[PDB]
Amino acid sequence: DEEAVYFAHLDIIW
Amino acid sequence: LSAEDKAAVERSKMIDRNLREDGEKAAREVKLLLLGAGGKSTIVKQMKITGIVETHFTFKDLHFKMFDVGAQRSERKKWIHCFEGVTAIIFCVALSDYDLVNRMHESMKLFDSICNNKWFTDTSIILFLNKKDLFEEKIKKSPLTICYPEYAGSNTYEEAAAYIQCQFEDLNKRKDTKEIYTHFTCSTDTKNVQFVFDAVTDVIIKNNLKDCGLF
Amino acid sequence: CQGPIEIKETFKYINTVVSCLVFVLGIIGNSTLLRIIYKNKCMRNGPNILIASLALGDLLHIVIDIPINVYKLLAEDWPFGAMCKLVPFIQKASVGITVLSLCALSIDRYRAVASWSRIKGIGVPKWTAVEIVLIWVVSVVLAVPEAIGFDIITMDYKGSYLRICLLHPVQKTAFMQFYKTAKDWWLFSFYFCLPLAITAFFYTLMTCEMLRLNDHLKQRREVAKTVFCLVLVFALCWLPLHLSRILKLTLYNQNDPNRCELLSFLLVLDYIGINMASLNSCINPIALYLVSKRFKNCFKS
Amino acid sequence: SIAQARKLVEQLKMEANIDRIKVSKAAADLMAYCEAHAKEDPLLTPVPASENPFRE
Amino acid sequence: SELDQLRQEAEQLKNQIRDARKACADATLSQITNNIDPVGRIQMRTRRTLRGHLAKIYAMHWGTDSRLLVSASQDGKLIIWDSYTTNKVHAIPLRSSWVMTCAYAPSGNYVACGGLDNICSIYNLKTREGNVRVSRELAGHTGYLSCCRFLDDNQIVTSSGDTTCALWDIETGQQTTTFTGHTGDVMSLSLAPDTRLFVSGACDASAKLWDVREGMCRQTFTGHESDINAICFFPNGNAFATGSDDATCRLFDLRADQELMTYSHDNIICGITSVSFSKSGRLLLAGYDDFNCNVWDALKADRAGVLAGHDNRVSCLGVTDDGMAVATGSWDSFLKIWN
Amino acid sequence: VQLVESGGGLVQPGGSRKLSCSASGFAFSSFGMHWVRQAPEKGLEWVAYISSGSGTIYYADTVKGRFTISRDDPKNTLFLQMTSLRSEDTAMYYCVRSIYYYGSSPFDFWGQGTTLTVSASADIVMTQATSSVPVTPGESVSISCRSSKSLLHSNGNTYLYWFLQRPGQSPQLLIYRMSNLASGVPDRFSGSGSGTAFTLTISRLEAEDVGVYYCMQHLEYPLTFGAGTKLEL
Repeated sequence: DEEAVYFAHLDIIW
Repeated sequence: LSAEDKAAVERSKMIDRNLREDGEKAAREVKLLLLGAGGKSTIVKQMKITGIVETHFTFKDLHFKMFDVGAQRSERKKWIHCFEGVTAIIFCVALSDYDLVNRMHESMKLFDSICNNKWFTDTSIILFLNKKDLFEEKIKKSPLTICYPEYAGSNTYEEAAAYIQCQFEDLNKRKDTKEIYTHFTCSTDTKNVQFVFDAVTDVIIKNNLKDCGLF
Repeated sequence: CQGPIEIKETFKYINTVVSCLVFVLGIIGNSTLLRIIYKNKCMRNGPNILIASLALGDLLHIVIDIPINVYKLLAEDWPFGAMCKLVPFIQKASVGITVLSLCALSIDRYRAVASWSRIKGIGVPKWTAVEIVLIWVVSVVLAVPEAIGFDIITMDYKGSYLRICLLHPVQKTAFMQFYKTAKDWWLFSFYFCLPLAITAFFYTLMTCEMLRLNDHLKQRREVAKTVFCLVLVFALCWLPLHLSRILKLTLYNQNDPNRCELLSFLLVLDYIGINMASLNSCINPIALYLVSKRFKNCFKS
Repeated sequence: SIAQARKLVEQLKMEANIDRIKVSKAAADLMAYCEAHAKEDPLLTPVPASENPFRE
Repeated sequence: SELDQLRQEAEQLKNQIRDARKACADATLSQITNNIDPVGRIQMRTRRTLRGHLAKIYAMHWGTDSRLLVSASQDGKLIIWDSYTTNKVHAIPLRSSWVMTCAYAPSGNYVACGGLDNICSIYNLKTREGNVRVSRELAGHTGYLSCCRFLDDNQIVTSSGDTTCALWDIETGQQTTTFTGHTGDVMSLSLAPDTRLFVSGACDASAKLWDVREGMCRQTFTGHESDINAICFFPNGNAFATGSDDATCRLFDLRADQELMTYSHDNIICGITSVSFSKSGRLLLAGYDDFNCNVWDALKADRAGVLAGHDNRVSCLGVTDDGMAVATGSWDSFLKIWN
Repeated sequence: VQLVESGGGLVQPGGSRKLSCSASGFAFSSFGMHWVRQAPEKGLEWVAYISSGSGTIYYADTVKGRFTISRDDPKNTLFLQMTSLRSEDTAMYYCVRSIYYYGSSPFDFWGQGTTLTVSASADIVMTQATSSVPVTPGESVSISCRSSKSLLHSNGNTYLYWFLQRPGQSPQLLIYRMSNLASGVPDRFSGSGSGTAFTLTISRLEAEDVGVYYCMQHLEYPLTFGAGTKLEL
C-alpha cells in the first residue's frame, strides 16, 4: 500500500 | 519634446518602410553573374529579356536578374567584391575557341580566377559550353590534342566533351562548397532556360539547408 | 515481499561514470554551440536562432536534471532542501522546450525545401520572432501542474528519518488529481507521440517533395538519410525513460507479492533512461559535427 | 609607340624642372599648423557633452 | 635613336628626381617631431547608429553643415542621413544598383552617385516638385567609375576604372578637361581646400597631382609597393595621406615631393579602404579590412585608438568640416558616429 | 505645379459639402497637406492637417471631430468633407502643401482656394503690434510681432514663418523658420528676433511688395494666426 513511496525515494526526479 | 521633428521621424518611418518593402522585393528576386571571354550574346538572347548590362525577366513565377560584366575591360580585382552575395555565376565558354588563338587556356585562367576567389567561395558556378553545332562539325577534322598535350582518346564528341568536363571542374579547388552545373548550349529554346531555372533552385535549397543546419 | 528494493552497487558505479561522461560532453558541446552563434552575427537568421534556443535548452536539462539524479543515486536521500518544487518544474519545462522546438525546427526546415522562394528574408523573420517567444511560453505554462504538485513528506521506514518528495497522492485541486492519474499519458502523448506525429511526418514529406543529375540525387540522398536519423535518435534516446513509466500504470499491481522484484527493473530502467534522455540533448551538437560542413570552421575556431 | 613614350618623357622633365623645398621646412610648417589648430580639433581635444551636438 | 633613346631619357632624369629627393631629405618627420608631446590613448564611442541601408555600404560623404551625409550601397538606394536626429532626409532610387562613390555638393543642392556603370548621376535635392530626380548623366567614361567628388554647383571631377580622370560642367554634361597619366585603375580622389588642385591614386602604387585649371600632373609619388585606394588631402592643402592594400599609410607633402611618413603595424596585414584626416590634421583615421578602423597620429605615428564597432569591413569613413564627429560605414549596412 | 480647388459656393447651414483639391506638377504622395480658411473680414485660420502618408491627422479646436480630411494618391486628390457647419464657417479655403525635413520649405505653395458662404485654450496668440502701416517705394519698412510663448526650441531652431498675401492672389511664403528665405523670394526680405519678439525688414520696397503680412507658428500645434498688417502704397 504505502510502500510505493519507497520507489519514489530512489526514483529520479521526473 | 518636438515641434516639427515629429513629422521628420514620421517621414523616416515612411521612408524606412519603403526600403523594407523594396529590400524584401529585392530578396525575392535572385541575382546571377555572367562571365566569359569574347560567345555570350547568344546566351542572353536565349534567356529572353556603356558599362555593364542588366537584364530582368521572370520564369516560372521566379524573378531572374542577370548581370553582364564582361564588357568592363578593366581590372577585375577591384570590383569583383561587389558580386559577393550573388547566388550563382553563369560562366559561358566557347568550345570552338580551342582552334582559335590558346583562347581556352585564358578561359581556364579566368575560371581559376573566380573559382578560388575569396568573395566567391560560397557561390556556385554554372558552366555553359557554346558552339555545340560548330564543335560537332569541326571536331572530326582538327585534333583536341592541340590544346591538350596529355589527352589521348577517341576523336569523338562524347570523348571530347568528357575531357573538357574533366578539365574544367578539376580547376575547382573546393569540390565541397562549390557546385559546377555544366550544360551544352542548344539553339532551340525552352531547354537552356530550364537548366538555369533548375540550377538556381538547387543552390537556394542547399543554401536553405545550410542555414537550417542540414548542410 | 522478500526482495526489498535496493539498487546494486555494480549498477551504481557504472551509472555514475556514464552520467559524468554525458555531463562533461554537454557542457563543452553546449557552451561551444552558444558561443559561436552569439559571437558571429551571420549565424543569427531564422533557423539559426531556433537551434540556439534548443541548444540553450540542451544547455539546460543537464545542469539541473543530471547533477541531482546522480547525487540522489549515491546519497539515497533528499537532504538538499525542502527547492525540490522547482527542480521538477524548470526541469520539465526544459523538456518542454527541447521536445517542442525540435518540432519547430521541422517547421522551418519544411519551409526551406517546400518554398525554395518565400524563404528569402533580409533578417530574422517575424514568424520566428513570434515563435521563439511562443515556444518558450507554452512549456512554462504547461509545466505548472508540476510546480506546486511536489512537496516534502517524511515517512517511517524501520526506524529511519527520510524525506521523500513526489506528487501528492491526494490533491486538493480536482484538476491536479486528474493530472496525477494521467501523469504517464500526458508525459508520453505530448513529449513522444506528438513529435513522432509531426517531425516524422513533415520529414517524410521532404522525400516526396525534395527527392520525388549525378551530383543531384547523390547529394540529396544523404540529406534525407541524415534527417531521418535525427528523429530515430530522438525516439531511441527518450524511449527508455518514457517506457519505464507506462509499466507502472499497465502491469504494476498492488496484490502480487513481487512488487519489489518487478520495481527493481523499473528503478534501474529510469536510472539509465535519464542518461539516454540527457544524451538526446547531447545529440544535436554531435549531429552538427558529423554534418553541416559549414560548422567545421566554427568548431575549429 | 612614340607618342606614349615622348609624352611621358616630357611630363617627367616638366615635373623634375619644378622647385623643391627642404623636408625640415615642410615638417615645421605641418607641426605649426597642427599646433595652431589643436585647440579647435574635437578629435584631439574632447568636447564637453553640453557643447557636443552628438551627445545622447 | 629610335625607342631606345626614350628609355635612356626615362631611366635618366628619373635618377635626377630620386637624387634630388635624397639630397633634399635633410631630416625625416619622425626625427623632428620627437619633441612633440604624445597624443595618448584616444577613446571614441558610438553616439549614433544608422540602419536604414539593407546592403553593403561602399562610400559616404559629409555635408558642409556637418549634419547631413550621403550613404550609398549596392541595393540601389541613396540615403541622406540627419546625423543629429538619426532620421532619413531623403531616399533616392538609383537606376544602377551598383554604387562605389557618392558626393555631397558644398552648396548642398546637388549630390553625386555612381558605381560600376561609367555614369555617376547627379541628383537635385532642392527641386520644386519636392522629389529627387537625375539632372545630368556623365556617360563619357569607359571603365567603371570609382570616385567623383563635387567641386562646385557647376563643376565636378570624376575618377574611373580606366587610367583617365575627367572634369565635367553640369550645364553641358561634357568632359571639359581630361587627365591621362595614371597607368592603372584610379580608385579614390581628393580635393584641396582651395579648390584649384586635386590628387588621385590608382592601382599602380602612385598618386598624381592635377590642376583643374591647367590639366596636367604637376607631381607624382611612387612611395608604395601595392595597389592604393585611399587618399585624402591635408586640411592645410600642402600635404596628403595615401592608404594602400599592404596595410601602409603614407603621408606625401607638396613641397619636398617625396614621402614623409609611413604608418604601418606588424599585426595589420589587411588592406585599407578609405583615409580621412581630422580638422587640424593631427589625427589620421584609416579604414582597414580586418573588421576594424584604426586611428593614427600624423606626427608621432602611434596607435591612438581603435574603432572595432563594425562586424564586416569599414569601406568608408568621413570627418565633418568642423571635426565635431566622425561617420563610418561598412558592409554591415550600418553607420556609426564616433567622437 | 498647380493646386486647383473646387466644391465651394453657397451652402445652407447645417448641410454637408466636400471640397476637392487636385495637385499637379509635384509629388502629392510625399507632401503633407493643410487646409486653412480666411474670413472675409478677419485673417487666415488653420482648419486641418493630414500627413504625407496619411498617418498623423490633426484638426483645429473649433472644428475638431466635425470635419473629415482624406487623400487619394493614385487619384492625386485631397478631399475635405464638412458637415453641420454654422454661420461662422463661411470663408475662403486654401490648400497648402508642406514637406518636413532638415532644410525643407514647408508651406511653400498655396492653393487658389474656394469661397464658401452660408445663409444667415492651451494656445499661443500672436500679439501683432499694428494692423496697418503706410509704405512708400524705395524705403525700408520693418514690421514687428510678438508671441505669448518663446519659440526657441531645444534644437536651436525657432519656428516662425512669414507670409505675403497680395490682394486678390494666393498667399506666398517669404521666410521660413525665421532664418531662411523661400525660393523666388527677393533677398531684400530679412528676419530677426530673440525668440519672443520678431521683426521682418524689407529694403527698397517695390510695387509688387504690397500686400498683407501674416505670421505663423510651429512650436506647438494650435497653428494660430496674427491679425495681419495691411500695406498702403
